Amino acid sequence: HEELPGLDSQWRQIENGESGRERPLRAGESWFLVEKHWYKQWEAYVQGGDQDSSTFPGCINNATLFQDEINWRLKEGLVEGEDYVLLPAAAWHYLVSWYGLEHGQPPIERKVIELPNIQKVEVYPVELLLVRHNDLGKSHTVQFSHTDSIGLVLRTARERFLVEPQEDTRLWAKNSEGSLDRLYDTHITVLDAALETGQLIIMETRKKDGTWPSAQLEH
Amino acid sequence: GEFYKLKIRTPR
Repeated sequence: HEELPGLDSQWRQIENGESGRERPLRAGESWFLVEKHWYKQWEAYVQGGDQDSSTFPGCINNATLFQDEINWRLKEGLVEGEDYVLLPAAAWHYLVSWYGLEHGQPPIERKVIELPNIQKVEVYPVELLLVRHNDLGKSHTVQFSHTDSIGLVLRTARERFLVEPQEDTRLWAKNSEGSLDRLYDTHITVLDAALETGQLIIMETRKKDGTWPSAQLEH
Repeated sequence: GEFYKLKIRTPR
């Protein structure tokens, strides 16, 4: 924990367009969520003209962003500029150096992704439940980005279920009506396929006689 | 057996 810079120095370091809050979003970079009340208190302090002021914000504490302090899952539905402010890694690490981070609490680090016309911090990636067709209850939950391909989902299901190289496998998604949609195209993304957290993704394996299990299902 | 009871939504 480094000596606190002067107020104007902190403002510039944390806000500037090179290394601070105004830095453009670039795919792959890390950004961190800061609970908005803390950041506004820091802003009032550094704009307040009194380095000794009681408006000093104290340790960063993102407690209100988490569902609980057991698994530290982010609350759903958080809104940038209302619940939290985004800072790039350099600015987050400076703020932690200066003010500290609440003891025992993990940072909230998220990555920029590239969408067709925009870059965005992916605050909420997609957790998919991967299962074999023969046992829909034995799942492995795996996090994927919205920009990952369906092919990566399938390769991941094959790895997690120890599918052998010569076995043939293909994916299905269980939809909200309770039926199955075939994921024919491995080149499209998780976003293109409209997959959602908690969704069941079924890896079907071709039988050794060359027929597929799904031939037996009502179409 | 659950998979075999599920319906396949024919694509458009």
